[PDB]
Amino acid sequence: PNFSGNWKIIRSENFEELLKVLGVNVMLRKIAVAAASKQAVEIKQEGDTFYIKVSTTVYTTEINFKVGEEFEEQTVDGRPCKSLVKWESENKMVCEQKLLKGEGPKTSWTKELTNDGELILTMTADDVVCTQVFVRE
Ligand SMILES: *C/C=C(C)/C=C/C=C(C)/C=C/C1=C(C)CCCC1(C)C
Repeated sequence: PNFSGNWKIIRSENFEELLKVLGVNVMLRKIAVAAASKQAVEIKQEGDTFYIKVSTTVYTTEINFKVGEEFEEQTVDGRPCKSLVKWESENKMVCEQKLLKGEGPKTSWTKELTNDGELILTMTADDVVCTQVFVRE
């Protein structure tokens, strides 16, 4: 359905704990938590092809993928990874990531459109799950 839209964050939970698992030191975690509270997500969806632009005050990144086809992006802490997205249901998809180089926590993400019109993003590193909730602009 309708992932397409301009989304603004209303809630961000456990993001600091996620970055801590990923090795980010305390001062940068605090500043990253602050940046995340200004997160905006623009999505264009055509069938199972997605164009996604995630931005904060000073940074913007574009994620392009097709469900079921491997692509390359970065982990939350900025390491290059190979990613693969699959549907889990009508309006939820799940992305598994694999580091291109080296070792690290096992990371993934999910994107879900709820019946109440919220977009829920989850980001995971090992046992720690960050949940972010967005509404349409
Ligand atoms: C479908 C939506 C997706 C896959 C959103 C991904 C979002 C990110 C990779 C956000 C990353 C951020 C940081 C790594 C620190 C700066 C603040 C964020 C939350 C924009």
